Amino acid sequence: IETVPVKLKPGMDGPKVKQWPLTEEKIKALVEICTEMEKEGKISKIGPENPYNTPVFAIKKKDSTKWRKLVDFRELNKRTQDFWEVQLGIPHPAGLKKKKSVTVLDVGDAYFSVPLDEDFRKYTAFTIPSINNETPGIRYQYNVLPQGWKGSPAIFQSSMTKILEPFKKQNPDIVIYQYMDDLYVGSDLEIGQHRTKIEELRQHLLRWGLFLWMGYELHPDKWTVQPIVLPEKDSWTVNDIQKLVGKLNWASQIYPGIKVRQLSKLLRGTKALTEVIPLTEEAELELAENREILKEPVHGVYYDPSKDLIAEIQKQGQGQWTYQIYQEPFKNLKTGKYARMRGAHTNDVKQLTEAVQKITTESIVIWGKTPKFKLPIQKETWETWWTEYWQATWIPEWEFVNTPPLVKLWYQ
Amino acid sequence: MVPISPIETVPVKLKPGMDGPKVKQWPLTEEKIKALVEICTEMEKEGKISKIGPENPYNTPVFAIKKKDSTKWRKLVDFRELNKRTQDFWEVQLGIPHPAGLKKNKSVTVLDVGDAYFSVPLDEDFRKYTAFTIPSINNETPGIRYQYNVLPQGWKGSPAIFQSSMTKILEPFAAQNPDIVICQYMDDLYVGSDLEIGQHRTKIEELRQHLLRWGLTTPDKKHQKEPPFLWMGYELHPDKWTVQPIVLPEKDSWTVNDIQKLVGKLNWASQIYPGIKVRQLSKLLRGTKALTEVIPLTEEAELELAENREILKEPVHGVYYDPSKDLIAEIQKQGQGQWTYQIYQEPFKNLKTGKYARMRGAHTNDVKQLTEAVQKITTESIVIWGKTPKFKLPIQKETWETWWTEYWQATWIPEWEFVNTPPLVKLWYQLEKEPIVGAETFYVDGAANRETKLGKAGYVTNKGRQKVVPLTNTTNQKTELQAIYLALQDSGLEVNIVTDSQYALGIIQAQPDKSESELVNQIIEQLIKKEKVYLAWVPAHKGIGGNEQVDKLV
Ligand SMILES: Cc1cc(/C=C/C#N)cc(C)c1Nc1ccnc(Nc2ccc(C#N)cc2)n1
Repeated sequence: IETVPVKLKPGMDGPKVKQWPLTEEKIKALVEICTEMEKEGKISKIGPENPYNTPVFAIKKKDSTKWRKLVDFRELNKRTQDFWEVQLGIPHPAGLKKKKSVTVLDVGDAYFSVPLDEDFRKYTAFTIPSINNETPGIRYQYNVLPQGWKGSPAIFQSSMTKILEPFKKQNPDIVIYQYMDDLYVGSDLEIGQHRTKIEELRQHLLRWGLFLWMGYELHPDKWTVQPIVLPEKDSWTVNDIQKLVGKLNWASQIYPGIKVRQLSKLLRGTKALTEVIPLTEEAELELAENREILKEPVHGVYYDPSKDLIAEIQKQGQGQWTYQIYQEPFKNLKTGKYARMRGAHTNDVKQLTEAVQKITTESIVIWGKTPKFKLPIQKETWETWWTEYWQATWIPEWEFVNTPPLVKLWYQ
Repeated sequence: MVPISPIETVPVKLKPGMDGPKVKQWPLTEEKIKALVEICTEMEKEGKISKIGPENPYNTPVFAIKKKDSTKWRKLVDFRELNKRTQDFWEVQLGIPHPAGLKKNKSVTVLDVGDAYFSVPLDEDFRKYTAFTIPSINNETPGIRYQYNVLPQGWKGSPAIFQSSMTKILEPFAAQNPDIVICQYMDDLYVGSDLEIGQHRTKIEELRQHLLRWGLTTPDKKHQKEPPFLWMGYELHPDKWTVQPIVLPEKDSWTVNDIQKLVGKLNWASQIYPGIKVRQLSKLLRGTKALTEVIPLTEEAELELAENREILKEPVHGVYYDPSKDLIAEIQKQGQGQWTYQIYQEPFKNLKTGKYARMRGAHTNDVKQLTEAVQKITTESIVIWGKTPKFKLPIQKETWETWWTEYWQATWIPEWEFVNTPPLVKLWYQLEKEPIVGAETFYVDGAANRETKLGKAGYVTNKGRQKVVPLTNTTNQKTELQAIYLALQDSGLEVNIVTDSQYALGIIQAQPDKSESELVNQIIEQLIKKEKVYLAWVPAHKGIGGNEQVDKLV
């Protein structure tokens, strides 16, 4: 009932971000949702004296046919005062990633029971546009914590902690983490009661006040990690050897002991690319010494909460994608590889958009924050289509790579 | 008295920190003052303004301007300073409806709402900032001090607050009359519907009855305006629209301005006049801060302009949108990075037309441009009709599949069908994925002396073939490309080329079919002539075979 005062960062004004074009179907969905949210007091129409704006659109989550309103609070978030609650900043649960399984629950609705600081409301303004802008856009602002806003979990934290004590005390080994509108619940108990502990947690939540019906399971215990491997062949052509030296030269930026002298020696002369070259003793030993080196972990690799996480993605073709997460170049903290028949066999962008969400989810579980993406796609193509395939309540940052990375194959 | 609902006022504030205006009222003439005194007395009687005490310390200069020697005078309150100090507003007046997005309405009534503008109260706590003074005759008495009670014309927040106030009132009427449309444009309200002129007049009578509730009267109007309407540069007709007449200027001496002003017209016309080109005419204007420069038209521009006038010969109209029929978009390659498109529902009856120009860059490819044009039409179509149109493109299904499955970037074109109208977009060459058996292997390389700019490019092959060419005014980058070019020129139809140039690979892997660099173009031209080309990369200075930097190090 009482509201916790909020303000932007000293010297910054509220967001003034343009609403992007929405399809007729998304507009209709938003009008219906916002009309209902207005009857419920969650939002209120605003006048022209409010100049701020945050983009809005609509999505359909994991296997449901019901539209969800998603506000793109990325700008408002980086302008919202770092919210240091009475939590001292909950030290990210380094054990969530080790847990056998993890289910992700959408508890954003809970936020709608807490009122928002009146002086801050103006900053959450958004517009439902009209097709061809025939009528003026419907302008609204929030009266309660908005889903997707940084301050929502922070402000509702105190309320959330006491709503779960019965469970946390009843189940001491289950790890529960909260990121934005998501609650990540991890335990080693097999689906049977892991599902029921959630179902128990759902009821427990449904009873303690608060589409919760949805669940999203992950297995961080069996996640995609990636060591560098070299070919094992009985006959090497000149081309095979040139590719190997190129790859080892690349890895030498990651691993110091890598040597190619003995292998490139085999390349002394202008030979036909398809000619088979027998490996010398020295070269074969160098290859063995390099294989061993590649089995040890990368040296001096540590995570740093004060720095951004950077995620690079490469299109490998045939539905496969590789990615690396790091903070320092050549100091990978996590690498992976994807390929699935999930509604995008002829859609490159749908696949990339799905990869972006899995990588972000993985990043939240491991470090408690989202990475900055470097996407192998032209800005105009991505910005035109990503919202058609987005199914998450959060949205990461991204930039575009326009020059083909020579290091593509070395990752697959 | 019939009680009338009041128009809610909008809380206005000055920007943070800033204070109201305090500008010197300038000396006026005896007759102008008498003029202003009259005007202001009358405005006061109507409620628009009110005399204020000497307390208020704010001030905005007022002026007197004669409406071109007519039997009248006009007051001009210069709110420029006050505007610099007024908070920002939600200018809900942005991105106008595009005529092609409108629906047909056989009946369009116009209602005048000039007197409604003042029916809009100015936030009480803000009025004082609008204070102004009519100087006194001979400055022998204190000037008459006034302040606004209504939105002042020329004030920063007037447009926004009026539209928002008018919308809020019309809202309930529009919502309960889903078969009529209303548009605010200047002192008028245009109400359209597609009802029998009978059921339409009733609806207009109802709007007037509804507006009366707020005390707003519209002179009984079948406005001095009837189809076709001149609006936002267009001509809106009952069942069709077009841009207002485009008249291409006739001259022998074209200057910077005349030319770019020729651009704007062509650009405005391109939304309905098919195939318009502006690449050459726009080409000539990069470097013009000076506008009087009598610049010559390259023979290209003259041909383009001739193709322009021709298309402008016949008047062209676009139709309105019918939500029951499909939306289709067709594109054509025009050459020199130019593309044209038409969006329609029925063949030969376009809703609108348009064009696209390649983005500035050194290397490019037709498929990438076709894709960008598709993205642009998609977004514009989402804006105008709330949906993506079905595309008809001059590219074979097979060409597209080969393209996107092999392109290093993710890419996508929405639902589309091939339309066989030359020139077709195609892939000009396709590099090999594996080294070619039996094909000669060329090890190439180049290097240049950074100081002298002297360099060399060349190759050695597995057959012993060799070449080294000395070069002047060159760089490492150019020599690496030259080396690749020599290998291509001197090899048979199938060839394997080994290079250590990350730069050249960066270019070739981007798959360009055209370039600004004549050296990349010569290479592309050679690629097109080959049957098979395998380009392999190796690290430089790693003692890797044939990578003869030495031959070029000289
Ligand atoms: C944008 C707009 C400008 C004017 C006019 C402004 C001015 N001046 C008048 C109206 C009523 C509208 N609004 C809409 C909304 C939907 N369909 C249409 N179709 C439509 C509009 C005009 C004519 C005509 N003639 C025919 C069909 N108009």
